[PDB]
Amino acid sequence: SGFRKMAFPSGKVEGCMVQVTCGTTTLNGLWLDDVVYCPRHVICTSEDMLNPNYEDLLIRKSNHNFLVQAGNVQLRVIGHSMQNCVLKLKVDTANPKTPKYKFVRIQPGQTFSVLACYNGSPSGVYQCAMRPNFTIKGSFLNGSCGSVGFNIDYDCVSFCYMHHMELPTGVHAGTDLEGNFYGPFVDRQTAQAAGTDTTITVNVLAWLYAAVINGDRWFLNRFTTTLNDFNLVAMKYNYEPLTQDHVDILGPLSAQTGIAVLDMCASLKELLQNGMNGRTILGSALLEDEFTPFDVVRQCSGVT
Amino acid sequence: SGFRKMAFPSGKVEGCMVQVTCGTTTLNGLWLDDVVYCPRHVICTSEDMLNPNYEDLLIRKSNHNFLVQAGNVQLRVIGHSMQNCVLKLKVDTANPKTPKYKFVRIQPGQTFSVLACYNGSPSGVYQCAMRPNFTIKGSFLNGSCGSVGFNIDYDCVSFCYMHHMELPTGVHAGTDLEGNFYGPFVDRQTAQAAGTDTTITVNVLAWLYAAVINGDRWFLNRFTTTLNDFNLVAMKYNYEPLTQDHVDILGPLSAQTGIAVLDMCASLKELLQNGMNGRTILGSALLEDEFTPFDVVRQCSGVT
Ligand SMILES: *[C@@H](CC(=O)OCC)[C@H](C[C@@H]1CCNC1=O)NC(=O)[C@H](Cc1ccccc1)NC(=O)[C@@H](Cc1ccc(F)cc1)NC(=O)CCOCC#C
Ligand SMILES: *[C@@H](CC(=O)OCC)[C@H](C[C@@H]1CCNC1=O)NC(=O)[C@H](Cc1ccccc1)NC(=O)[C@@H](Cc1ccc(F)cc1)NC(=O)CCOCC#C
Repeated sequence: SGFRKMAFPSGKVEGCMVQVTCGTTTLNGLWLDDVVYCPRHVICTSEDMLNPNYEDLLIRKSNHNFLVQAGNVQLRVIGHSMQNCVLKLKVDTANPKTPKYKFVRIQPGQTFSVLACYNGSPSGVYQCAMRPNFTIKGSFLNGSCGSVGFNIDYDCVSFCYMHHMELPTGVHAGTDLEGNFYGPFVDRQTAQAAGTDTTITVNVLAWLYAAVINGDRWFLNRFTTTLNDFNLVAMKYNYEPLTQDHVDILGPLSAQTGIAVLDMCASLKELLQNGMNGRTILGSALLEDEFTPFDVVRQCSGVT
Repeated sequence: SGFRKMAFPSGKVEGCMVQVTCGTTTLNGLWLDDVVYCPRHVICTSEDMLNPNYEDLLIRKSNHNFLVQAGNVQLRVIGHSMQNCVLKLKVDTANPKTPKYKFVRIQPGQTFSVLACYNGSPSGVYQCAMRPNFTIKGSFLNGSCGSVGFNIDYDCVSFCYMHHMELPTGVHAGTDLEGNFYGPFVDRQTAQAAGTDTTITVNVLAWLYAAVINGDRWFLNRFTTTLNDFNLVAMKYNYEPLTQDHVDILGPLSAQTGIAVLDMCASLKELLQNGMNGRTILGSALLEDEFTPFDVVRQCSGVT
């Protein structure tokens, strides 16, 4: 038993990380077969930051303006292109460590692992959710751009996030690996704001199932409610509305515990309305919303 | 900015995980050069559990009673010995992915990453602390024995933990890679109990500095204290006493924030006595004690 903030093993991704330098500017890139993907603002300076003319910047740059290093050894760039907000550097060497992969766009409320990297070298791996406002509550410093988020489905790495920027509220924003931002953000230094964040209800329910599987059951009573009555309560605490699709995906956890989803909803309604009464659940004194139902199934059943 | 429960990149360790089977019992081993390390209770059965006679069980077995698999390739066993509570199986081929490594014995309060594995295949990575009572609060299911904990000192993997068992209180116990248990535990299925657990004070203080670096300051007060007076408060709330060495280890975070350690001690003292009164710190409503001072520096400075 036990329940931890658990990331995917990062080995497959670690072998794909490189550093990409253009002039004075260095960040991280992802080396898959003979292509390196990185944020296109590697070709910018601060003179360009408000209205960068990316096509002009790139056409002034040539294959030799790009320095790509894997570990500490240089790869030769032999071609460059731009796809939305991502640069695609064709290199002379295919990466022999390339895993089976897919580029995916995740949905808000879903989770991924983040390999945080600096100068092409991995620093650490943590678990993040895509917030309903299309930001992530990451841990990133200067130099971390180009770090990627991913899930592992079977033996395929599904890359879903590339890091670009930090908003002044301390939250982070970036693109999928096709270069399109999550949310209403652009890679220019205009003042940008995320909408008001909400709590991811289905994940809270998932984590309360994780608590029952692990023996923390004090909040469980033989209570139940309806979907509509739960949602009237949820919006009062800025929880996202629970749909019957959310109910269905909690099926596996309900199946293993014998607690019907709307019974756990009744428990959650009682926690929002009465508080936690100084108690903890799974070591936390707050309701946690960054474990999906799949996350719970995976580590409460040992998927490998 | 930001702050996450961050684990080390696990790639170097993933390349060391194998499956070890003895009879119908299967768990994980660690393959380094031409030796595989795994818990010795792989050679047991149900009747043995109360008081396994391991020397008898081991001497009676032949190398052919041990099935070691690295992915889908057998490693032939050519020797089988015991060091304390770990079995060492000599195999015919050295691991081509053997990293630079050391076996280290860590102290209570230190953190490490855990690569949870099943049937020799990595499932996930998370961060743990060695509790003052020499247990850990991990996430382990049946089949996870032989999973290892580790730190990375630049390029050297410092293996510090191998997983053996779960106590009935929900916590976990194991050995170092020389086979010696942490704490007073033994690998017999007998009523065993950890001493009273305590909070790791120096770690909470480190996490308060991480909060300040991320702009949470509401809990700061103007008072300073002495180490002697603070330690009287720590004893009252079953916090570990703070040593001058702990103070000095916090020095890099004091250097970054300009807040003296004994001023931050006075802030913690008020938090212990009166709690947080509805407020949060780094998105938590509890004092977190599983980030060491170095963990914080590594995230609030970007060490790779
Ligand atoms: C990655 C850049 C890099 O590695 O290459 C340069 C050597 C960094 C990642 C951040 C640094 C701090 N925390 C991070 O996550 N990205 C930036 O520095 C970007 C560059 C940029 C991207 C898109 C559009 C314009 C510029 N800048 C920022 O993140 C800045 C500026 C900004 C604010 C709001 C917004 F919508 C776009 C850009 N962010 C801040 O300065 C907020 C303060 O917190 C960060 C710090 C310290
Ligand atoms: C790893 C063994 C394995 O992989 O075997 C392959 C067939 C497991 C890891 C645990 C499974 C449950 N939670 C875990 O962390 N280890 C065990 O199953 C050990 C085997 C054992 C090791 C040393 C000495 C005796 C037996 N048994 C347990 O962990 C049991 C029994 C026990 C309790 C207290 C104590 F001090 C020693 C051994 N623990 C429990 O039954 C309580 C937890 O129940 C959760 C379940 C299932």
